[PDB]
Amino acid sequence: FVILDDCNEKIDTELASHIVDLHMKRDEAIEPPFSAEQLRRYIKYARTFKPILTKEARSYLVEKYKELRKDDASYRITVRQLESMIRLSEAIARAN
Amino acid sequence: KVITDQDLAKIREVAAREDLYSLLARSIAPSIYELEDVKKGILLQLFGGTNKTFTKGGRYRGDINILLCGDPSTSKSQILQYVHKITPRGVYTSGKGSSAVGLTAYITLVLESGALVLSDGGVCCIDEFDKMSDSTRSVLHEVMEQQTISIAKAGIITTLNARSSILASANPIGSRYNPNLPVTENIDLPPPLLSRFDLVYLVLDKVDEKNDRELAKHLTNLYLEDKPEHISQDDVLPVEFLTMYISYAKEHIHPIITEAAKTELVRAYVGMRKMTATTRQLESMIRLAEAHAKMKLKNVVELEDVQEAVRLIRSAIKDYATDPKTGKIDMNLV
Ligand SMILES: Nc1ncnc2c1ncn2[C@@H]1O[C@H](COP(=O)(O)OP(=O)(O)NP(=O)(O)O)[C@@H](O)[C@H]1O
Ligand SMILES: [Mg+2]
Repeated sequence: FVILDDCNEKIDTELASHIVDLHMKRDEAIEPPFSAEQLRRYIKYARTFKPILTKEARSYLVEKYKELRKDDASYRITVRQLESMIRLSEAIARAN
Repeated sequence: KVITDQDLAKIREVAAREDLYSLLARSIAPSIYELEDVKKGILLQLFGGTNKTFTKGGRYRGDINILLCGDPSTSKSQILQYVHKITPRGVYTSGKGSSAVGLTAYITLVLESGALVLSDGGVCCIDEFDKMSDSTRSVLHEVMEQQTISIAKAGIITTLNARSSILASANPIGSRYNPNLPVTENIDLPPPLLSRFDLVYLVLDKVDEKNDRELAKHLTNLYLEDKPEHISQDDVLPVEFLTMYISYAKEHIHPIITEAAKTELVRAYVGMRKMTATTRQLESMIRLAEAHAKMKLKNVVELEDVQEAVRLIRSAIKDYATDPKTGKIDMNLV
């Protein structure tokens, strides 16, 4: 992941407000979707799943990998990117 | 170690004076001639911001870091002496005198403390900052940003607290300020480290007969007596009472942001940003405004405090005299 400043008034005006709110109110600003002790229980539950790759997904993966190889034809895209993509898909299915 | 209602009466009465900000600033280092903005910035470092801790989302530093940069003979190191003696806890050190281990912590199986750890809650004065190597200076990134020291070596792995304020002194590349280079190239610190200072000062050895006669009369007056009674100004506070004021204000006063101050801070940041100002310029402005509020024994940050914080930042780095496009300074405007 590469992070860059990308200066823009419409973003700066909001980001400054967010930062000043954090210094103005301690706890109140964030309002997260879930409690931390709720989220950890969910993550513990999710890690019990061991999902399996569907037939259509196997057909689809090689097409997407061919697209990456043609984009590649910047770090050069190897077989390892397919293995990594499978790992990410396993994690996504587990999240759900 | 080396309260009464009368003390509180004196403190409250002094805090009501109109010339308070100038009185306090010119009284931290009485025998040093002018350099008022430098003295003001150092005073606000002494007071500090407010410390903040959340239930989640972390903790935010109250401490201010300052860098003094400019020509030789300008009396930078003399100012560091006063700060080193005023502060209750702190250390003075030199660039060629310091190793990475000595500055933080030492394996000896037992762990041992370095300068930034001994200086916790105080001010750490570093002189000849431009002489120490990139290897040694890289240690300061983590301690300045987080105020913690993480260690992972054979048989010991831990994290330590370092609520330490840095006051630094350096001379530019080429050893005298060169007006044919932009300011960032004269200062020559890398951007990840230069971004971590709240205030950066340029001080310049500009020739002027008006200035020179006053300076010469001031320094020669010290030799008219064996042990001088002479002092630069008629009204200054004794060191003991000044210490009492600063200590009490640090303990009892805790300012908060007002909505008006929030609006001005957002406006001012967008003004400096739209044109380079980073996100740290916002947080340092908040911290300076809080330090200004404590110094008046107020419980709230107001519009006046925000505007003083902005003004001092613009004044320190000679921005008004800076060419906005080329980054060089017109020496005629100084
Ligand atoms: N405004 C001033 N007020 C008082 N003394 C001054 C002033 N300007 C210069 N001096 C004197 O000039 C000398 C400055 O020495 P010093 O404090 O080392 O300056 P410096 O900024 O650290 N220069 P350098 O170490 O070469 O980078 C001391 O003797 C001071 O007393
Ligand atoms: Mg010196």
